Amino acid sequence: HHHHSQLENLYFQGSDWTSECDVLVVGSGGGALTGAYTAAAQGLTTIVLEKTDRFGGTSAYSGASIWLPGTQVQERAGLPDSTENARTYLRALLGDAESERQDAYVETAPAVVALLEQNPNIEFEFRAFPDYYKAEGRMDTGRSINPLDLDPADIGDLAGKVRPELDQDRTGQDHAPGPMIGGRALIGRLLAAVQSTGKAELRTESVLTSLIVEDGRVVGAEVESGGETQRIKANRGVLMAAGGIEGNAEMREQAGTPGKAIWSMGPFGANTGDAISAGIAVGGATALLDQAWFCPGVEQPDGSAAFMVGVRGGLVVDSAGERYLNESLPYDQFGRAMDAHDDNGSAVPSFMIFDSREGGGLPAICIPNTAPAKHLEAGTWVGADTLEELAAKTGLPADALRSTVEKFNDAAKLGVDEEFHRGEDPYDAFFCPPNGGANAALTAIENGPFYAARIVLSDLGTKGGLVTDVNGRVLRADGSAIDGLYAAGNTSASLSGRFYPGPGVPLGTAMVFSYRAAQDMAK
Ligand SMILES: Cc1cc2nc3c(=O)[nH]c(=O)nc-3n(C[C@H](O)[C@H](O)[C@H](O)COP(=O)(O)OP(=O)(O)OC[C@H]3O[C@@H](n4cnc5c(N)ncnc54)[C@H](O)[C@@H]3O)c2cc1C
Ligand SMILES: CC(=O)OCC(=O)[C@@]1(O)[C@H](C)C[C@@H]2[C@@H]3CCC4=CC(=O)CC[C@]4(C)[C@@]34O[C@H]4C[C@@]21C
Repeated sequence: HHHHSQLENLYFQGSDWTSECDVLVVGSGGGALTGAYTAAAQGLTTIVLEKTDRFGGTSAYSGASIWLPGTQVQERAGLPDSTENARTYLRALLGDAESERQDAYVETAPAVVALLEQNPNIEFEFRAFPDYYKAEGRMDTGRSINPLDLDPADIGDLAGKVRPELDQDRTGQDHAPGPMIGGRALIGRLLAAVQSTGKAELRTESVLTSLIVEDGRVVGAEVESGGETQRIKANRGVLMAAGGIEGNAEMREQAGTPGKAIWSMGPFGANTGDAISAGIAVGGATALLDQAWFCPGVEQPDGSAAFMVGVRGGLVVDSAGERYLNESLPYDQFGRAMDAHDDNGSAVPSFMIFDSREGGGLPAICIPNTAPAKHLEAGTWVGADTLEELAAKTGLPADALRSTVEKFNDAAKLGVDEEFHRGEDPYDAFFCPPNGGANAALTAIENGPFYAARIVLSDLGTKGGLVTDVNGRVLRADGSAIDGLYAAGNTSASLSGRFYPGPGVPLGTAMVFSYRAAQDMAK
């Protein structure tokens, strides 16, 4: 499959519609299902198309922190926050560029949440996770909401259809004993809500192939399910929330997107730009394709990565064995700083230096979390009883590494990182449990043996794609809208530009613009 557009007159030379619906939704992420619910709940027949054999995609893998501020959820917690406070934070970071979509995101949040919580399968709650930048309107505790843990039993036959967490999915496993949490809860509840409307069809192994145009309006889509080809009519429109280009190496090389497909934490084979491609075909503009939701990734034996989040020890060096960033930085800034510092391989990979403080464990949350033994067997990590020998085994300058570590250890005993101010932020301190020092983020690495872990530039999906308006309408280069086509999530170029403002902005933008697209289609 390439994603070439059909004219209906052309297809009318032999074929005819194999199905029909008011709202066709391509994908089954947070956005897709939120747009599907918005449409089905108010009477529009909806068909949801999931390419793989599991609903949720990267949204299922997520922790389902959602940046929808100023809502009834934050009020129940008595949060010192408001729609206007949130608007200020976004303006202070992104500027006036895309200010209309900024306004729409922050202004629509409450309505999205009111509608979804109204369903008996959906309820959210505030959970503390700090916003990620020092700027007016920042929330040091955060303002993001999560779905409640869900007993799989409460959604029947939909639980087995939800994509399992990364610690199970990249190892041929299903959901474990632990109840549906984070992204698994988000998708389980939204599938249940969407089903409960009695106006929606949920399909797996149904792949978008081409949009169908008639007189320059999108009227439906070519789909591939069970060997054969289907032509699905869409009376009001098609919503494309099938993710980004994260799994398509060629589209990334072309755009100049840093990182690699094999490093992305998107489900292997799922998000390959199918929708973005299909949208360009029918005349859609694109932006920001070189941009991603970046994160450090712990390189794996199989050459893929694990999301490294909530760092609470060690330090990181370039190929010169010298710290170049605040290891406790939020993951998108961490990653962008690796990219900036890279002189043809000096920083990608970087090397995370740690000791036996965590009995051989890397002092951070790795998702998924491979056993140290497997890393050491494979040579992604390296271990030694001395820094001299560790530098030998890793090809790091031994004089430099040893200076870097003596200097870091000095700052740990002092309590301040003169070079990179590590631990001096509410995010940095959020993951650090108090030790016996003056700074919980700085812990001396003098306990043997010492380990070196290769860190690459991973991602949580791309954020470049089709240009959209405040209603998720796909636009041509001239600014005109392509009637019948709407895009959201990572299929749509982020209003957030080169910024990850705080936890849940991906799912948050996805859910608001998916919702707004349905509202537009309701007309
Ligand atoms: C471990 C982890 C934690 C994260 N935590 C959070 C968090 O807490 N909060 C947050 O906001 N973000 C978080 N993120 C990021 C977030 O998961 C993604 O950026 C977001 O879910 C992207 O949603 P999407 O709709 O763009 O993609 P997805 O959720 O992946 O949805 C895309 C779906 O479309 C399907 N699809 C693709 N092509 C086609 C086609 N042609 N036809 C039909 N279907 C197709 C795919 O199979 C997939 O099922 C996290 C990421 C990871 C890896
Ligand atoms: C799972 C459990 O029992 O507790 C462990 C945890 O806290 C998690 O693993 C949860 C699965 C969600 C949580 C957070 C939620 C907020 C968030 C939103 C984003 O968009 C990016 C990802 C983060 C920063 C998140 O770090 C991931 C993963 C952790 C740390």
